[PDB]
Amino acid sequence: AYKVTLKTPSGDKTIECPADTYILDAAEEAGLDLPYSCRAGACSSCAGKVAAGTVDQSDQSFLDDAQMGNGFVLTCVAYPTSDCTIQTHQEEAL
Ligand code: FES
Repeated sequence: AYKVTLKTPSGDKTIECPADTYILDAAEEAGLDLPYSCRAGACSSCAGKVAAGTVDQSDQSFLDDAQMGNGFVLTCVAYPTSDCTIQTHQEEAL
């Protein structure tokens, strides 16, 4: 699994997330209550920003190329591919 450090507005929490599990799902199951709505990669509710490490969000559709190049991620459809750090609650920053 990968260590995913969620940098939330109320501090950091590092969870383990298997390669085959979406970050939001692992976070929810670890007891975090992160924003979401569609869970299909088609909105901005679950947006985060990758500060370090890599994800695979090939499933996503809402973010544009520039947003992804600036590290935004739709956590509901993102798998980790390394140990990573994701700032949560980033929809207003998009
Ligand atoms: S909850 Fe809509 S894209 Fe993730």
